[PDB]
Amino acid sequence: PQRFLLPSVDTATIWGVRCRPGKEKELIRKLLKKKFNLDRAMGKKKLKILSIFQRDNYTGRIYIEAPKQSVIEKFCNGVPDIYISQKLLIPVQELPLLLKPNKSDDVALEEGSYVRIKYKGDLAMVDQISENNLEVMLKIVPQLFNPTMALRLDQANLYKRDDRHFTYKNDYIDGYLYKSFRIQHVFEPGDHVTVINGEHQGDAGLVLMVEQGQVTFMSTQTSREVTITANNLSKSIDYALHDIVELSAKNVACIIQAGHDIFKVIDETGKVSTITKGSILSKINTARARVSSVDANGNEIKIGDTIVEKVGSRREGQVLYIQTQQIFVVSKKIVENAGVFVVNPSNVEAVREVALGKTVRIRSAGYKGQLGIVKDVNGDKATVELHSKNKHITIDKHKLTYYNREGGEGITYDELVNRRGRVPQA
Amino acid sequence: LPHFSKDDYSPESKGFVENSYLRGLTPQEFFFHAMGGREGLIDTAVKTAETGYIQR
Amino acid sequence: QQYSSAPLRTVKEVQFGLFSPEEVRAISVAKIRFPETMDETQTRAKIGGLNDPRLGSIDRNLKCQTCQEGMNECPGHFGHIDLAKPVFHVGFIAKIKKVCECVCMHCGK
Amino acid sequence: NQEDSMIMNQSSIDRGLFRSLFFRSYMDQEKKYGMSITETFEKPQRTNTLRMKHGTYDKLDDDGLIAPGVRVSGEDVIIGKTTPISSKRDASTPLRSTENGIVDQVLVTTNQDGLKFVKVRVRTTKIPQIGDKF
Amino acid sequence: LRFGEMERDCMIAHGAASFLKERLMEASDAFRVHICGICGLMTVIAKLNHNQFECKGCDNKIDIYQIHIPYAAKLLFQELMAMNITPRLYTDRS
Amino acid sequence: SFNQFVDYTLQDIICEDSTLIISFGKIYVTKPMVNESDGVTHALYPQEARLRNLTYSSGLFVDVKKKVFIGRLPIMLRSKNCYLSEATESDLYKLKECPFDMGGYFIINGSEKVLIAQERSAGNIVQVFKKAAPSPISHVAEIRSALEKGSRFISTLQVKLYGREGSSARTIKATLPYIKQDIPIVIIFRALGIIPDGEILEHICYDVNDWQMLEMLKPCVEDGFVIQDRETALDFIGRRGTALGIKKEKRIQYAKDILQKEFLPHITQLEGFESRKAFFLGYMINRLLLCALDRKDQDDRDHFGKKRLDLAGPLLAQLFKTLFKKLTKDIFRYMQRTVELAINAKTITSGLKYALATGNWGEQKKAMSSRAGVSQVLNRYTYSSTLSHLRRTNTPIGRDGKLAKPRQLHNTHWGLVCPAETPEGQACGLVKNLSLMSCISVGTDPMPIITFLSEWGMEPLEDYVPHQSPDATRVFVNGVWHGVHRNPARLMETLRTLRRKGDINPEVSMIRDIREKELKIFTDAGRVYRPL
Amino acid sequence: KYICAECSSKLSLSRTDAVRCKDCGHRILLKARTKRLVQFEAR
Amino acid sequence: SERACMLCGIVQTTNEFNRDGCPNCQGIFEEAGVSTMECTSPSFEGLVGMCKPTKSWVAKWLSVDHSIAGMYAIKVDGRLPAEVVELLPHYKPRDGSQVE
Amino acid sequence: RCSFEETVEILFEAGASAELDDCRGVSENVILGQMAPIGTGAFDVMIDEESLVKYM
Amino acid sequence: TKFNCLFCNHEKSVSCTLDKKNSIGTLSCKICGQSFQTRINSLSQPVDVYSDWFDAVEEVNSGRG
Amino acid sequence: NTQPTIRKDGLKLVGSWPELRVLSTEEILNIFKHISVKDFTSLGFNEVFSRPEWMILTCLPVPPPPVRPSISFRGEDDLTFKLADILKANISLETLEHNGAPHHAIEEAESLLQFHVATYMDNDIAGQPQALQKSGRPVKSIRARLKGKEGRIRGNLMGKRVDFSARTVISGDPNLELDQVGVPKSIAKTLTYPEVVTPYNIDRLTQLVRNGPNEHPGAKYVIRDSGDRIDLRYSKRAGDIQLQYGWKVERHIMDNDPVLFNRQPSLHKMSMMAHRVKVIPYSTFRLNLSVTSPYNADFDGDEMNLHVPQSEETRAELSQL
Amino acid sequence: VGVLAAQSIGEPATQMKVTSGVPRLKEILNVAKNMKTPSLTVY
Ligand SMILES: [Mg+2]
Ligand SMILES: [Zn+2]
Ligand SMILES: [Zn+2]
Ligand SMILES: [Zn+2]
Ligand SMILES: [Zn+2]
Ligand SMILES: [Zn+2]
Repeated sequence: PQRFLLPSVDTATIWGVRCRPGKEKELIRKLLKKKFNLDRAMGKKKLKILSIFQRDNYTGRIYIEAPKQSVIEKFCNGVPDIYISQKLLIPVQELPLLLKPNKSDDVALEEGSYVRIKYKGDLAMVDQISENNLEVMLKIVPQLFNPTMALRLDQANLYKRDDRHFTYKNDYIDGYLYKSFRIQHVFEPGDHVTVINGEHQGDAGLVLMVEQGQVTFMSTQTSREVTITANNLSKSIDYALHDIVELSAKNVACIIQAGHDIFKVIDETGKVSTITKGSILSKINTARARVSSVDANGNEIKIGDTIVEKVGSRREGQVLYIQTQQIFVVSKKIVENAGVFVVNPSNVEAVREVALGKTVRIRSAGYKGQLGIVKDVNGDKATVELHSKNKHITIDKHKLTYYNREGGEGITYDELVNRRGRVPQA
Repeated sequence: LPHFSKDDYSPESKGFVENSYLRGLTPQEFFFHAMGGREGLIDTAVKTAETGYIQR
Repeated sequence: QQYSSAPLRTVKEVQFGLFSPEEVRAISVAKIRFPETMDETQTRAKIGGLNDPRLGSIDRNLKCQTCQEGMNECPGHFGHIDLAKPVFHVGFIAKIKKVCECVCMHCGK
Repeated sequence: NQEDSMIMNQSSIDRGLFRSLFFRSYMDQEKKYGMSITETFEKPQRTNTLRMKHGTYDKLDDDGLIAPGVRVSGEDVIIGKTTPISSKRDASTPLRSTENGIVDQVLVTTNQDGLKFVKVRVRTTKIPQIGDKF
Repeated sequence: LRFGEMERDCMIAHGAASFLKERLMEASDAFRVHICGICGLMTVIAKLNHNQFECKGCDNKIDIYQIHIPYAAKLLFQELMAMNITPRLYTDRS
Repeated sequence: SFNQFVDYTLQDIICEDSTLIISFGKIYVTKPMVNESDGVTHALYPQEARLRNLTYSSGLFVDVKKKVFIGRLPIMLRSKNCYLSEATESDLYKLKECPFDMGGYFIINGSEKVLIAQERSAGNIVQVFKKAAPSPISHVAEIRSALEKGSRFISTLQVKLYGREGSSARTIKATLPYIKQDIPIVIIFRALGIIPDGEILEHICYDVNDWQMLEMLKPCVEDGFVIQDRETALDFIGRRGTALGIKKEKRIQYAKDILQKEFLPHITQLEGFESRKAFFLGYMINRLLLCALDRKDQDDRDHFGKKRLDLAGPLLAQLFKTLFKKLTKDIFRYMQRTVELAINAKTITSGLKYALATGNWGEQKKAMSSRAGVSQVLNRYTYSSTLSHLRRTNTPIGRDGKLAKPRQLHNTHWGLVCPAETPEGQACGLVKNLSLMSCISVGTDPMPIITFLSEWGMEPLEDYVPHQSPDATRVFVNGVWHGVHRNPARLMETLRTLRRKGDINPEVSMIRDIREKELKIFTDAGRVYRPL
Repeated sequence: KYICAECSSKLSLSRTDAVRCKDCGHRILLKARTKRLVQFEAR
Repeated sequence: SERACMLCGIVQTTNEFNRDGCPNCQGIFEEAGVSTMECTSPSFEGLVGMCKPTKSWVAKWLSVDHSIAGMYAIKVDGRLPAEVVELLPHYKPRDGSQVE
Repeated sequence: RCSFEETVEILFEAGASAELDDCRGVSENVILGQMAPIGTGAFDVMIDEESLVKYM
Repeated sequence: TKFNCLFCNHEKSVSCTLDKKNSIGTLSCKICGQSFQTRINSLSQPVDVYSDWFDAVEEVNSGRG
Repeated sequence: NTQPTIRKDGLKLVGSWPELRVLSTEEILNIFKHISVKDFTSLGFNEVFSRPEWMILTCLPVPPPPVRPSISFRGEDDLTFKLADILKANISLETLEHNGAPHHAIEEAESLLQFHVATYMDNDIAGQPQALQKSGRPVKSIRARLKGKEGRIRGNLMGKRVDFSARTVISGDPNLELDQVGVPKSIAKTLTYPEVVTPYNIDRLTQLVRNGPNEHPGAKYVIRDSGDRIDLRYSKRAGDIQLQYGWKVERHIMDNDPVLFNRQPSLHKMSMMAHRVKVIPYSTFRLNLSVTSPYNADFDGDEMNLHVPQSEETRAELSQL
Repeated sequence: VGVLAAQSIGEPATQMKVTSGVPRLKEILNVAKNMKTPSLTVY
């Protein structure tokens, strides 16, 4: 039947007219109403307009099927948001594809398929599709539904239909929610190769054997042969590093080679071992770690301090983390183990203010007896802003008397240090 | 000015001021001096920008 | 800011030649195909799209995958767009017109 | 007093000559970003709060607004506002860094939509100095 | 404060090149960028922690030089690259 | 200005668009009030609005028939719709209002905004200006015709003399509105109805003794001799700007309507008497010829006689008109949808608030040519500063440029603009402050003046017979040549006596020029006047 | 803890409470000066 | 809400369908023993204002040549009831399935 | 020339012509943030290894 | 020299030539080949010739010559 | 083949042979590709670094996040929105091409893509509409970002903001030397010089560190050899820090410290000159009476700028040049 | 030398029948194909 519907010049003649985008539907409705009114009013003399339509994907334009351009110009004259001058003739060969329905981007829904709801952004599984192809049943994660919590909280709205079927606020099965949604709402040996896809993505190596589409390559990172599909390899033309990992409650290691799921780490004992991502309990924050040790000379050493070994190669490097009995030091002059080595602290050498926030009065100065508010203390000196003067002055705290938030008695710097920090009684 | 009849080319009607600041200025002389000052200010405002652009 | 082993020396000349599409593809590590600048829940940047982690670090506390650096010490990277249909350059529109007028419309001579 | 400059008597300056009062008003609102979510005027307690400016929150009372007669300088918070986030992020209005003075008045009312609104006027006494222009 | 063009040319007249360099590279935004010796493009992958230098555009391993320039310079270079204009920074005269 | 606006202009705007295919009888304004959410409406005072940052506006009630709250109009302080106006010193103190405060501003979101007077070129007046030698044109006479009652629109009609001195082509062409191609005045006169060439010359030139004007116009009539029929002239006028139409079919009527409305809309809007347009065009051509011959001095734009200072009154009237038109369109669309009330009041209130907030004086925020700066935050550094700001005037000319002539204050500023008070810098010469004894005309109905002139002995312009009337003084009211009078002295004396006695509003300005023998009467608002 | 602009009467209201004066409909609800000691100098 | 028929593509408000149903397919729906709502869908793409279905090539392309002038949908999502399909051997879904 | 009023047009022209810049101008060095060949920066300062020994 | 035509209903297919020396306006279409001639004046324009041609066509169609 | 008279109207040019038609972009690209080395070499296009085909952009580089900072009031900049719109247009065009190409809407989509690309590279196009951002402001393009005063060329390269500097009013002072300029104590404390620790002045630097940032004759930071900066006010153990050779301390400017003084209208060369700092207990700069003439100073609220050198080279150059 | 010359030529202009002053300097610096007040002197 469609073979006989091919458009022809003498049968099909559609002109495209530019219009303000987005107003396609409203403009089409208005034009149709105007055509009906003209037909009802004029009578026998009717404008030769066969159809007026538009395409959603083609915004800013409408299409009118008329035998002559003048008819379209007269019909569209005086219609706002339509540029009659900006019009073009649609060639016959282009007419079919213009009316061809657009291929919906939604893939054919199948039972068990995974989709995204347009629970916005939550993965869903297609369980059943209605016979009318208008609604689809989707299984989603509500966290999994907990019957115990529902019973404890809102037992009034909770019902049990089966051993694994619960209804809450009008259907949960196996801890997942089933809900109905509208469809519209849903190589040669020795060649250098690199993994672009797969579990070993990012790995690089040298091919050794190829057979039945499977390429085996020796990888420098692992120093072992790995066989991967050819399509997943690309021929290349020839936790992060230094992070601290708590292997166990008493084991701390430093990473020397940070991979995707495989990490090479040197432990406090200096042994270097390869482990998986799951073997790491958590990452220790060096900046937030308040750990300090004592060197041979007795000078305190903290994270980041540069130290030099007294014995051995006298390696110089910055301390990354401090262990109870060992210290990890990274050196830029050493390439072995990424420049990270574990050394004993004894074998290396390095290269709460009560006044704050309380009103005070000065005793021995040029501003004695003047109320002031303490801002900060730099050590042995307290910075105070005067109430009557827009200036901050540094004065020794010992010669200042503290007062209560609201009046109260004056106390020197001998009770707060001795007695528990508390404002006096008004 | 409206205080002068048509075809009055006398100095007092042509912007001339015959009184120093010490004695004072008549309203016509004051208006003429104000016009001169406005002209000077506008000239300075335009010329400073022109000179800056030329220097650039 | 950070120790670098590259030799230090000031620039002495700067060529201003055009940037070839082939060079764009070669240097463009990542690809942009998702108009959305952020993924679902507005937590992670869209993969292979605008503000992709490969190009740079959208926010602090996250290190760019390409360079393992955050806001600082991260120059940035560019992405290549297919652009199947060629587009005239506004700056070179006059140059394009002059070249077309200077060469044959069929033999390109 | 060269170049049209002037010399002013220090004794007169400190005795009540050309002294000035400067009033600066800061306004704060609990504009709602999303229904059922609104700002709260309360003194931050550092619990479940990520953003905390250098402004001293001790001056803030239980209501979260400094009463008249409270010394404020630098970045001291004048109005204590926290916006819940879904626990909350501090949104206080710190005092102007380059200006300081004594808070003069504080008033609380309701906006056209009924949201809580606060207006704090701070008064400062400025005395003539060498750099001041007359 | 802003270091205006008039002040810039006045200092140029004074001949204090060192002062201008310090003002526009030390007292202002300062950045260090890596450029290859063949392609001369800032798009160079340089892992300082791993000390690994490689540029995807050109098949080179160790041809990278570091240059100290203001952040505005690299921003302008990137903007020009967006316009298909590539400032090829070279450390030698041809 | 604000009082007269709220009293008359609001009602006039309502009545102009009252008809719809529905009808609005009257508009009522109540005292300021605040409609707080989850509360009861109550009287609102300026102090309360400032403290609570509320909008000091009064609701508008309009009756609709086959009252509806259409929005809130901001109320200026010390107006006739504010409590403080009907309050004594003790009452003002009880309301926490300073007696010295002069009001004259709008309280929007607590902020006090004052609208600066905007200077514009006076309409309904012909201004003749020379052209630069490179341009072929020699002299151009332009008139900015616009309705003085309602439906205001700009009609800039320009007539240009092509050819410089010695060009041997002394032709005059008038740029009819919506007609890009300039047409000779002869064709326009033929279309109007003055077909005979002698009649056209008599209308153009009053005194036949002056042969220089006839000699200069000879090329004009020579080139216009081709047209001799009204229909041909209308067709030729309609030739340009074709929109897929038939000149002989429903286009002659279109051209006739354009000539009736577009050509000199201010003088009239009816086809009963179209000779007034011909007489006005003849007067314009006579002025242009006099300027070209150098017997008449070139017009100056700086003169305040040709300039009008629109205050908050006209600006608020335009903003209203626009918002009311938008609301009428919206309600019409709603009625069309309801094939088988619901007035969005916010459309007007929010629009006015935006206009008085950011200063963008435009129909909508989307427009980038709103000419920001109309509304400015009132300066209260000192009382004198506030007084100066309240009485400040602004010029629409851009603050940029290096043309000193407009910046300089003309001699006409005597007694109207302070010679000394003016900002220093880019704004110098553009922002002006009026003198102490300076007032802006609020406008009045000219119809009583026209009726009095007609009854007193002013001959109709239709009966004007210049050839048999060598001496006659033209009477102009709001730039309309109503007619001529034979005894100008007696009429002028009677008008002055009536104005002094108080029968006629003193704001009207009457000027008699013996040299030109012309009488001009001005009643439009925005005119600066002083007492003497 | 609070006073009325017109009534000038103490309210001592707490959180989650109306900010409108109980005696009158005015709701300026000014606050009294802090009880903390304050000192000023003539300098 | 506006729904487009899955058989003829006519677009109308749900109230019209509930009151009068489809003006062009009421008889077919009654014969099939199904309600109008089940034979109409709310999801549609594109709007076509047909004025002369008999003399319009677009109507022939959309198989609405015999239908009356009005609003129609180029593409309508969903499937008609099996009874309707059985009564229409030459039925062609408007969802684009048979437009390969 | 880019630093002048014409900013992007000159860049487009250079890109079309692939112009080469020797960076001997003041603007080039200023943009690059390097000591321009101006006065102090015109020359360079080196070290004499033979005079150092005798000066020590 | 580009204007619409009525016989072939083709836009910009009409060209008008004005010989002021002979005062003749000739309108010709490049598609249907229709040619028309009229009297013109020094102030004539192609729009005038088009209007005259349209009026002549209307008169011929009406049969009121 | 004859050469048509190519016109320049809109984004897409039109050529006339006469019949006017829009020249296909693909045809122009093919013609550019067919150009031999000698042709465009003579035209002026360097083959090594340029080609006529390269002018027709077939790929638009995506600026990295630094080129498009996020406001995060996230609050992506207008350039990001323009890039997203361009990507959406390209995706729609690709879908239309893969879902049947009517060739009518294809032209409209291509024109829209060209307009979006042109606006992104140049928002302001003469004789063409300007793209409007979602908000009430025109979309900002790279060409607009490089236009003049506000442009990076003249806004961030020719003239850029300075860290170490101060600006304030100037007052006359007959009791100051010609080359000596008064400096407020507060400005002196805020402004600092990174003096390197040396044995010659080790004791003085240690005393300054002990004084602390609050005391004017002191310092606020002590840069270690590793380069990390430690704040003195935040650290309560400032007095326990022992200075070592090779370190740098940000010491407050002292007397006889050269610093440049300038006024914003630097009309002539002598508008920016070095002066010796003299700390005074007032909030106004003080300079010699004579130096007003070269600066054109008037003391009527005139504000001037002081720049403190931050290196030995800069200090020597300012003192000598 | 160039910058010193530019400053020395610009400073007098800022300090400051036949056109003279800033307009004359601007005309001289520009090509000035058209002369506002052209003049010629013959001895
Ligand atoms: Mg001064
Ligand atoms: Zn990165
Ligand atoms: Zn060829
Ligand atoms: Zn490279
Ligand atoms: Zn009360
Ligand atoms: Zn034809």
